[PDB]
Amino acid sequence: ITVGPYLRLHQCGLPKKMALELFKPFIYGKLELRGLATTIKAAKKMVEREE
Amino acid sequence: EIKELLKLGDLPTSGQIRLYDGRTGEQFERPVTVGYMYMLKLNHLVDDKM
Amino acid sequence: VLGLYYMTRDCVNAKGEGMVLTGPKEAERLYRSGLASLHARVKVRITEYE
Amino acid sequence: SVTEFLKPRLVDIEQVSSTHAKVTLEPLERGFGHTLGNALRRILLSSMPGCAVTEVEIDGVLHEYSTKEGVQEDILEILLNLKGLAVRVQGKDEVILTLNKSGIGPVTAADITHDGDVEIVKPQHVICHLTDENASISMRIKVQRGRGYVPASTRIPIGRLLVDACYSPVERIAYNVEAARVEQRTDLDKLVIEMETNGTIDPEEAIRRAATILAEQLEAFVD
Amino acid sequence: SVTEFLKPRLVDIEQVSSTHAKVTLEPLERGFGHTLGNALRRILLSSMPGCAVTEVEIDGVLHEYSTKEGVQEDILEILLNLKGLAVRVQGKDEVILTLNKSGIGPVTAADITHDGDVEIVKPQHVICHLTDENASISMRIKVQRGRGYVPASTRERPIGRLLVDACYSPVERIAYNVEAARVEQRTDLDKLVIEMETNGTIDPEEAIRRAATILAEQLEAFVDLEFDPILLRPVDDLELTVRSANCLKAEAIHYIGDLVQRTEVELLKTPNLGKKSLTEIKDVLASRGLSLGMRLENWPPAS
Amino acid sequence: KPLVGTGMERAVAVDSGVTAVAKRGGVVQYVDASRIVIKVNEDEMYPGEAGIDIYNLTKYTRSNQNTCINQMPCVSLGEPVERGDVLADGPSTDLGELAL
Repeated sequence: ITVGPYLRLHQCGLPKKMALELFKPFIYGKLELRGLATTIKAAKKMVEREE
Repeated sequence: EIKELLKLGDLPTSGQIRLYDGRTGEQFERPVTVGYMYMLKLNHLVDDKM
Repeated sequence: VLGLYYMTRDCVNAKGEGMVLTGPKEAERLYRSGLASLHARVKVRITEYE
Repeated sequence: SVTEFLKPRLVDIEQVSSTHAKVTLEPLERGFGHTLGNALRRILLSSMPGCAVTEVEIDGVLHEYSTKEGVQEDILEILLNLKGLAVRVQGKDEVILTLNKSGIGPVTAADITHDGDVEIVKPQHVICHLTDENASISMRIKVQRGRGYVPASTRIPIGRLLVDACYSPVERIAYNVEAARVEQRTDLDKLVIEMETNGTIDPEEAIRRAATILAEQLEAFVD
Repeated sequence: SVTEFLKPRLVDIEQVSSTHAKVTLEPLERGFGHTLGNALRRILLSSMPGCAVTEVEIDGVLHEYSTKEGVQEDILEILLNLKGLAVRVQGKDEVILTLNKSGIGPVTAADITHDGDVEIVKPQHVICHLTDENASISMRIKVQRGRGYVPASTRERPIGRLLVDACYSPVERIAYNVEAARVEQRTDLDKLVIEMETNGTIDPEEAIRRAATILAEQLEAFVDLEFDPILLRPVDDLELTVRSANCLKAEAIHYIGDLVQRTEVELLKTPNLGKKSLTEIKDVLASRGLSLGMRLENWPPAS
Repeated sequence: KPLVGTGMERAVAVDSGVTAVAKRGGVVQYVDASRIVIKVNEDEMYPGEAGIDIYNLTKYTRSNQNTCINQMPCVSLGEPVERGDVLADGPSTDLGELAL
């Protein structure tokens, strides 16, 4: 943990490489929802490549 | 001895100089202590913790 | 705490002591332009709500 | 591709009032937010042309710390009320006005002797209060033209009471720098400016005039 | 007069040495000394263009973690030495210099193969040492123009080509001072003195002009104020039979997405559509990697 | 090197075994970024012996903590060295002084 002096009282700073790993199934669902990946394997590959 | 050595090198004896702000160019209101300290880098890298 | 303690203090015969101001905004305008010190003792018109 | 820098695209203006505005610019090259903001703030605080009240003279009062009967307030309160008067002058660079009013109630700015060349932007600005029925106030007001702020303690007859001169029409300017990103480049700056004037000129005009003043100082160097 | 600002001019230039200079701006109305000086200092420190070494290739080496026979410096130290070479490229935005040396002695910048456009301002810059009589070194050095600081990692290559971090800014440090200007009959004018220390590859006057141009250029805005292709193929692309196609066109389903979004229970209750036709439709969909019962937002795609 | 030290740097550096110290005095016959060859003085030579010392430096080897161990020469060509002098700097060392 480091210090962010600019944040507001209800905010925290998260690295995005952690957020990609934590929120992965939500990302799968959102990718499938808008048609970017018709199947689960396509979304998994797209997330793996980090497009 | 430290004060004598500071006098030899033509530096203020109190050990505090006047610094300026890098963003606005305005002098800080009080003298600030500046010097040289020996820093190390410990073997706790954030590449391993994350 | 250190900053709020430093800004809210008074000094005897500072720069700009004894002048009258029309509100906090004129106080900030004077301080930023260097015409008055942060510890000067002035008389300010203040509006408070109860 | 070496002498091209990013320039703002989203210039957003929010008017909280008729004389209070907030302007947002993004994106900017790293570190240019502080440069532009500090330059504009220094220009708008220290050097801006304007017209303001300089000295006063009241017949009944000889020294500043006198006491005028029939007036609810005191002399220094009258001086504070006068210092906030906002007047536009178009003809000359030195004018004299007179206020003569008798009765009971608030003596305001609308009672000043009307002069066509000059203009008062707030006739409802209170000057003083009259309590006694047989109370009359008579005074003369001197207005000059200048730049920035000039305290009355720098310039030290009889009854010529000095008033702090605030020529610059800016009441308060502040700025802030936040983080902004394009798709790939993410360490960019966003500039936020919040300013209030006295009603003589709108904030947008103040920013434009400050930018013009700063840019006219670089003519001998720009290629 | 009341609204008439005296405009500064570049008055004097002093050249203390090859890497140290002073510039004088005069006159300056009150409050403009610091206002110009700090902006100029920030711009000069941050955004001055220059030329830097970005790639190296030595004949015998394969990586920077090795040593060459007859050379007293590790390849990493040679790269660290080359990182600080002060060059001046005149015409192009890129150049490749060649260095060849043999015999016992220091290898310095004066041994780089001569070229027309490229100018070396520090011929004494030591690159390495040779401590053996029959020892030689030959290298290709890539120089290019840029600004700022671009590390090697941020930006396949053959084995044996070594990358180097690029520091393009020629300015080492800037200071400034404000003094009293002795104009004819005034005492409220200032004089600005800017002290500049560089690496020798940029002229002070062009640095000042470039900084002022950048500032005035930035100061203008203030004076101014996707679906997957398979889903888009027409439904007739599928090799549906006649009855199934007639049933689908009786339901106004013309694209693959509309058919995809239909659930199986909905199509079961479709009139004139027997279960055999539904199974055939599921077969032709599953052949291509689709299924009945998907869900898409923002459909149709307005086409 | 530390600009402010206590004088115990040299003892820790030499008595650690990370720096190549000359076994006998002489003159540096051949110095290279990977080896040093010393021509020993006549009086310290044993009979029936070509008097030379060969010091092979270790270059970019792995430590128990997956760090780097790398020695660098700190002597010039054809200069005197006496018995006990330091020829190479190990990890965290500057001219025989401990430097962390």
